[PDB]
Amino acid sequence: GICRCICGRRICRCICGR
Repeated sequence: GICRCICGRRICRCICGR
């Protein structure tokens, strides 16, 4: 239900688990 947008400079990864 929630996402975690992990970003560095401009690349990001939005991991959505629950």
